[PDB]
Amino acid sequence: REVISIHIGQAGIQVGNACWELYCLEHGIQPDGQMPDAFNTFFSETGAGKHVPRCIFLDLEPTVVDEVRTGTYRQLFHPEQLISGKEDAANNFARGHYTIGKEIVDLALDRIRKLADNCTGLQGFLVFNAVGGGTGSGLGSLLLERLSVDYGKKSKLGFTVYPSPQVSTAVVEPYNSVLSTHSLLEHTDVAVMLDNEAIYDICRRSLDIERPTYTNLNRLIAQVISSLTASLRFDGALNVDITEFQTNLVPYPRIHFMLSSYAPIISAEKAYHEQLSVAEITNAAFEPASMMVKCDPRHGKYMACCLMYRGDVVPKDVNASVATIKTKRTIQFVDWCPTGFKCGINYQPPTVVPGGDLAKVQRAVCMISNSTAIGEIFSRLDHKFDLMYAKRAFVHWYVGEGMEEGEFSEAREDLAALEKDFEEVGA
Amino acid sequence: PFTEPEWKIPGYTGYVQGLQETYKKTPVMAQLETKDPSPESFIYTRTQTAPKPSPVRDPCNNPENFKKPQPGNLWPALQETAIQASFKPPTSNIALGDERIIPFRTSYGVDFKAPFNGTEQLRSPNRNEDLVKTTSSLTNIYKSSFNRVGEKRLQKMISTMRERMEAKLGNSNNNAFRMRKLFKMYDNDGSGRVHFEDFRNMAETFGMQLDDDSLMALYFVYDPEGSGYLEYEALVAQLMSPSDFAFYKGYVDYSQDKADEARRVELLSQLKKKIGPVAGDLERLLKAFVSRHDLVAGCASVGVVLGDKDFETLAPVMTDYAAFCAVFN
Amino acid sequence: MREIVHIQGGQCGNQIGAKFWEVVSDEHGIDPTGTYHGDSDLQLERINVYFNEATGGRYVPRAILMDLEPGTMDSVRSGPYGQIFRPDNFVFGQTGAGNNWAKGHYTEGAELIDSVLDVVRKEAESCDCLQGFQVCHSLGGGTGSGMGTLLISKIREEYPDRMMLTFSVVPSPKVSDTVVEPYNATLSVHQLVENADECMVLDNEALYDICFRTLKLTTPTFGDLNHLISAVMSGITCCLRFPGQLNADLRKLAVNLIPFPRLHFFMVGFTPLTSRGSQQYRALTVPELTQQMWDAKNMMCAADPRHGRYLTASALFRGRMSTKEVDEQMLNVQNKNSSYFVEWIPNNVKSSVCDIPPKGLKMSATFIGNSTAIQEMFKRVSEQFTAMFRRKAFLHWYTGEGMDEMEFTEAESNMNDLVSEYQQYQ
Amino acid sequence: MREIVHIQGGQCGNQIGAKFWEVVSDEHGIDPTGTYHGDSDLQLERINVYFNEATGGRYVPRAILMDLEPGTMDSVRSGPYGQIFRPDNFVFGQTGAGNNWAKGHYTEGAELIDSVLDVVRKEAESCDCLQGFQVCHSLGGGTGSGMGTLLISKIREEYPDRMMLTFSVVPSPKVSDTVVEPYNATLSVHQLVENADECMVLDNEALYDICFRTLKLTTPTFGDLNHLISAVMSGITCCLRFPGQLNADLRKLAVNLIPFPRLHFFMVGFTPLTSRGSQQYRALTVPELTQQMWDAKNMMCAADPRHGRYLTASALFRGRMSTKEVDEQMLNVQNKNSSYFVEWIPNNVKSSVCDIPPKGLKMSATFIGNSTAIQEMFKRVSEQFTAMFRRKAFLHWYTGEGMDEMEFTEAESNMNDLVSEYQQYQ
Amino acid sequence: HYYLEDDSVEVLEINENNSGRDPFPVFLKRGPLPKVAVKTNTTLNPKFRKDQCYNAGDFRLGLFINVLGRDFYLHDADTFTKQWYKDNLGYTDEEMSPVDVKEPILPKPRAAVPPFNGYGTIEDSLQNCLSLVPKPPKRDLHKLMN
Ligand SMILES: Nc1nc2c(ncn2[C@@H]2O[C@H](COP(=O)(O)OP(=O)(O)OP(=O)(O)O)[C@@H](O)[C@H]2O)c(=O)[nH]1
Ligand SMILES: Nc1nc2c(ncn2[C@@H]2O[C@H](COP(=O)(O)OP(=O)(O)O)[C@@H](O)[C@H]2O)c(=O)[nH]1
Ligand SMILES: Nc1nc2c(ncn2[C@@H]2O[C@H](COP(=O)(O)OP(=O)(O)O)[C@@H](O)[C@H]2O)c(=O)[nH]1
Ligand SMILES: [Mg+2]
Repeated sequence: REVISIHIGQAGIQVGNACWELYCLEHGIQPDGQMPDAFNTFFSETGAGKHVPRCIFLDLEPTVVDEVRTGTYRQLFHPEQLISGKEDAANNFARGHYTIGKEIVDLALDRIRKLADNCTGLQGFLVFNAVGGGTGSGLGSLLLERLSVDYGKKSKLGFTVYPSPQVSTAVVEPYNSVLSTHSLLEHTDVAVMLDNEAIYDICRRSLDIERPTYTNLNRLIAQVISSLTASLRFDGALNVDITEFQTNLVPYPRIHFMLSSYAPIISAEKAYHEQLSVAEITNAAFEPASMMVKCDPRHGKYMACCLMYRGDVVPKDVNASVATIKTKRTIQFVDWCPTGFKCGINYQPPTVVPGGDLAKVQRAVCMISNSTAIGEIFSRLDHKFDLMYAKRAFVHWYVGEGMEEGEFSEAREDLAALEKDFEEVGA
Repeated sequence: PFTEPEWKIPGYTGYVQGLQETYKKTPVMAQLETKDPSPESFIYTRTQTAPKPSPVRDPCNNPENFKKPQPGNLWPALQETAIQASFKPPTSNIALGDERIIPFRTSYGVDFKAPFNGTEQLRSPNRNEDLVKTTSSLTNIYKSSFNRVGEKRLQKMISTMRERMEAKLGNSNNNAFRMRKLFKMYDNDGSGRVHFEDFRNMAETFGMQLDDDSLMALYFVYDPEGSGYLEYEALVAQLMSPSDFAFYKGYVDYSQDKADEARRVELLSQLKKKIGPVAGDLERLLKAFVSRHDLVAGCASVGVVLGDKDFETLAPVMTDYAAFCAVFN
Repeated sequence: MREIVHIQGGQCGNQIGAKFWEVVSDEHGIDPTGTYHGDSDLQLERINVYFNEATGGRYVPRAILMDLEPGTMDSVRSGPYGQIFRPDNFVFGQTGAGNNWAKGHYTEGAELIDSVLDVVRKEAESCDCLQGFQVCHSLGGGTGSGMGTLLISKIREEYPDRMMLTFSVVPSPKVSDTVVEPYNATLSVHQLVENADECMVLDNEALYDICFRTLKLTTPTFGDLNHLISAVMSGITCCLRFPGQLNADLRKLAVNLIPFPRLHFFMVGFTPLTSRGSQQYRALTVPELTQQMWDAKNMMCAADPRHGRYLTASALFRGRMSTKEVDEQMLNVQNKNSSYFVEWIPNNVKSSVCDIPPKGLKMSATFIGNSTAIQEMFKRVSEQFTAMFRRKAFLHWYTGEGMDEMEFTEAESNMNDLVSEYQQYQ
Repeated sequence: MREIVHIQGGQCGNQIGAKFWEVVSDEHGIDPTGTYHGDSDLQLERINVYFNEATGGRYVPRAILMDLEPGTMDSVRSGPYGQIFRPDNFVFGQTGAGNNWAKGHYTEGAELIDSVLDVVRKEAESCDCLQGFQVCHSLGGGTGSGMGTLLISKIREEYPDRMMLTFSVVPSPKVSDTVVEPYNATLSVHQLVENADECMVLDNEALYDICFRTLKLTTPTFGDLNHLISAVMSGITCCLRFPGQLNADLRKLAVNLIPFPRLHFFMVGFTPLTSRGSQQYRALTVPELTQQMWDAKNMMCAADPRHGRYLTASALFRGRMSTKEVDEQMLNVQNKNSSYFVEWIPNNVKSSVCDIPPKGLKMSATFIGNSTAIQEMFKRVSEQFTAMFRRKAFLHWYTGEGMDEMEFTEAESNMNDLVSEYQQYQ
Repeated sequence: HYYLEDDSVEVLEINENNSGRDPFPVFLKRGPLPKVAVKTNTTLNPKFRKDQCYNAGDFRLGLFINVLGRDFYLHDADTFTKQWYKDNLGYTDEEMSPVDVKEPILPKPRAAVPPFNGYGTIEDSLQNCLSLVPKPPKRDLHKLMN
């Protein structure tokens, strides 16, 4: 029961680089490629004493990939699963979606197909991309497009690094974000936001890191990924495969935008003193101060929730905790769905990455929720996009790449349509 | 755990010496960074690194600064040369930081170290664990392996590996980096020794595909001891072309000084050629006589011309007629 | 991999080219004899951008020095790192223009730029995938401005798909070296506004005031000015030469800083810059860098941005850093002084990080600001050009060579429409 | 956490600061070369209050030097503990005022204040949580009175929500240092009562008898007077840097000290003071330390505190003591001479106890007096003003640079009323 | 400066042209050097007796002076000082000899002249690498005519 991971852009590679490091650490795989059956979903067993991942990095700049190639995990990722072009897209959906894609995407497509074919019980695809940068956004949408027309029936779970509301690293981020979402809407099955200010404050607040960097974020992201794929990876009292996410969280073909939260986010100094029970960690996974997305579900209404539990969890207590959450009216549900919970339990408690900050824990909870704060988020993005578009800025870049204002107009109205959709479903 | 009074609470607002230099690290691990630092961090290099000397920027080396300058003659008649010394363009020396900072510590290299004490060994898939069981008389294993392979086969192996290394770096302006990917890059303790499974691994990263029996033959040749370490500087010189071997070496001296010493060795070798055959009678004549002016008479009488340019080349050799004719022998 | 070909024009271009190749030889650890002397292997993987291997570990630069007078060539081969340049790259005439843009653009070009085009084309196709071209020259002198300008025209007409950086020194009225600074500045800028991709304005006024105030040197020579702009150029090419947490190539910087094809004039600053007597007393922290960077007295142009507005901005951070304090400082400088930015674009600031600081330094930053305060500089040049053209001073040494008056008129119209559009976006 | 900014203006205020940073840098245990050499860790706990680690442990004091004549910039940097002040923090004029309040507040104040406003403001954002400000300057000088009080007015406008501590020397009738004392004294007082939150006035005649009669020094040079003042100033901020049973920060002082916004002119006192001839013949106990506090010969102001009343006061103790002994010692002195305290207030005196006595002792205190006998000072200076003002003597130096008589008329108006309200309550 | 009048010490800092240092005339005030660590009293700046302070007999031209923690290595002296030491402290001529605080600087590599390509003659070929603009070689017409 295997899943094939794909990572796009400067972000995608780094997330995968931390994600795969965690995977090798969990299954007990030395960075040389082998140990000193649960790994079957990630590490194909070639020959003898070898474990190669069903992963692909793809990028237009050769810097970060070559770094990966010559780093510590040189023997692990074999040199053909890491696609690297010759020049980046440089924060431009158009250069990414039409010029450079037409030479990179075919090789990526012909490579994943033989990876899928060597796999046997493929469960789906798991994509991590960044829509803020050109390399991810444009080429990512292009890859998903070719992915859909090829297979279609297989699931595609998409974890995307949107722009943060106030703090930003780029300028043409709104253009690239909207140009990505106009196709991200109809191609991705379940979308999940991973904003960056959200995690900055979380790491600052909980793990009291004064001056963090992306790697702390990448490690927390990888922790999220492992905690939600644990069900496929290990055995539990009540597991759920990836086909269950969309079944229990996607009530409509175009309403798929999940919010992620984790608990407990506790460093070693606070771990010794904090009594960690399933109650408070289930409570903590509901605060707006503990979400991977900069939003406020207070202003919104939950649509459906999914709770993954790892570690020593008796199903009596998780049942008790979901019941007291349901009774507490600080959060309010939709009426379109009275019983809006899905649960999943796995025995394997999380692992500790030497060089991380999260102490070893008995139990952990990962919450995935659907709401309307996402529709609030998209509009807040839309406002400032039009602020810039009204003056026809930076558009000479895009029309020079070869595109036209028509795609701009269609993306603006598609966001508007999604806006009206989310407002309506909220009632 | 860290329970001593020196380690502080995470919610600590008091001052800690050197906490504005830490990053991406928890407070207690940050307090560990300041007191017992790792080599990678700046707190380590500010305390336990020797200072690099930039002697050209030192004001002490200029001796005219100790005294105030005193006036000399500036009369046009009371002069000896009519060309004042031309002012040299002053060198662009602006100090921007301490020279101790070795800046080459990439983020990935710090975040993604081999996260255990035994994983940086990086073994190969195909390896003979019996050979790492330090079995007795490794030299016998070398001798047996070499007698099983035959010497003519290693010549074929080095030749075909020469063909492969020649075939690898086709054309790029980064071909030297891949050449260093053989041994010197993934290497610490720059003493050029390589163990056998590490050698097999670095070989298979490039595509040599050596079986252990052929591998231990190379070691009987290039390491006739029980040490089991290889000096790759002697080895890769045969695989590489001499024009590109310098790229792998990294540093070759093209100095005018080294050229002049190569000139000096050539002159002394030519003069050794000159006095060589006639050295046998010169010592008998010199003992039959020592001054340099007398040496001219001896050397000219025996048959070799000896001049001023000969004495300047021989000045570094001697000052002894005995050791003189001996080094000529 | 991604390839940068360097071009230096005129006496100034030669000198700043020498210092730039000096600091590049330093940061890649190659000796003054052309052999590697470094220790870490991070340096060998990205020397392809600036050096070509020849024989026995001899990396020679991919540069073209261009001039008309042999004195500059003697100055090049006199100093250190002067014997690492290939003699075929010293394309060089014999006569000398002498502050005449017409001699710089019609007469001596006809016999020089042909050979220059030959050597740059051979040097273009010697490598595979260009990133673009980098040019450093003057606008007041003749043999650098016009010749390099015609070269800029010819390369843009052959290869439009490559990037183009222009570090040009503009005159200031107090540090007023030549008389015909306007006659050659306007004609150069009138050409590069259609040819050049983006430009980085330099001048000696702000730089002198920086060495006085912030560096406290009593008698700084041009060489120290060259070393500062040399640090600037290394800071702008640092991304392609070293890995990091968030890379930003030259195309990335252009697309994040140029919102309109005629709005391509930036302002440049550099940090940290403190006297060596004051090196010991201050800390090295992100706000400590940011406060020096956003200050008005640190720009390398004679234009106070507080008299104008910013369109866009960019910051390149070198050294192991904390991205959180990077972008929170950027957010704070963007929020506190909110009146000094444009309104219809949120998030005007691009930021990047490479994990390698320059040698001897711990943590640095390079700033590129597209502001509208540059129109004050062009206005200052326009009024003087009008002042002269009102009654036709010095004109005949131009019209007697092939130029005519409508060249001046179209130059004045271009600059005036440019300063009006800059004032409009303010 | 809380951070103090120290400002040294004038000739007087400058030298005292040099003596201040000696006794402070001594307690926290940093040595004249800038390296920390304390033993305990109760010293590093609050080193940020007065210093910043720069790099290499070189702790630099957070203080601004400010003057107009190059003489003091030597006599500060040269003296011991002179190699720690940041060479950037030597913002500095060029001409010198010379006892003229006009030149120090209207002519040079035009081109120097924004220069000294630069570094001060900068240093404000350098630290995280400003505790307040703290200035040392004269009231009879030119630069200390002009450029000091001018900065005082300016900084209150930028930071209204911070404290203000002014350590000021005041003139004395017999020991007349300058001839225009009553001018520059009045013109600063009319400036201080609106901006300065609490003014700790000092003098010299009251310190000479302290050095001569208690300390029994025969040659009481300025190195001794400035040492006493350096002791009191450090005693004020005791509780910000060390633990204690009953802490009292800067504002906790002002709330118990200022009943009306304009009655805020304190007198200060320090204990225990004995010559080294009789150090070991006396006992050091709270019963004994106190009778040295409430003595009249032990104030640092030439105003016999018996010629008025005490509105309020405060006693800051240091070293391990028994609070019950403090509170009853402060009680008996409040009851036995009850005719010296004001009747419409209970608990005239606040006591506070830190937990670390100063280096060189084992138990110390510091007396701070908001008594109304301080009006006898302003009487002397005000009535002198009318004596000169009736004759307009020395006026044309003042009205020779922009000032007008009307300002002088208000100094009378302002002074005469605040000596009224003092007198209203006695 | 050691003032024989008051046995006080004054350390003047000398400045180099285009140094990174702000000009400050004096480096240490004219007060007698402590030479020892004294338990300071907060009230009274310490009174230092002559025995505690440094003396002219302590400077020995090769010793280290603990000036407030800084350890200055004195390495020379003026003619009057040398004469005074010989006159009054009975020093020998050799003690007064200045010690050299000098450190060498190494030259730059300055790559050699290339070995010749076997096409021209040595002399006509050397010019191409010697200079940029090639000059024809020079002959000994002095010996030719003679
Ligand atoms: N959380 C997190 N965000 C990242 C990481 N790496 C990059 N990003 C985000 O990615 C955005 C920039 O996009 P990039 O991935 O660097 O660029 P790109 O998508 O490859 O497109 P180009 O730059 O044009 O090549 C920044 O705003 C970062 O916030 C990461 O490792 N973790
Ligand atoms: N910063 C800097 N400016 C220079 C240098 N050399 C010349 N300049 C400037 O260049 C201008 C004159 O350039 P010029 O030599 O006439 O250019 P050319 O005649 O075309 O080769 C003057 O304004 C100088 O200030 C240098 O080494 N550094
Ligand atoms: N206690 C004390 N007072 C001083 C010192 N130096 C100067 N003064 C006083 O300062 C007053 C003169 O200040 P002045 O030089 O005019 O200040 P400025 O000219 O404005 O900088 C005199 O009344 C002195 O008593 C000192 O070191 N200690
Ligand atoms: Mg990218």
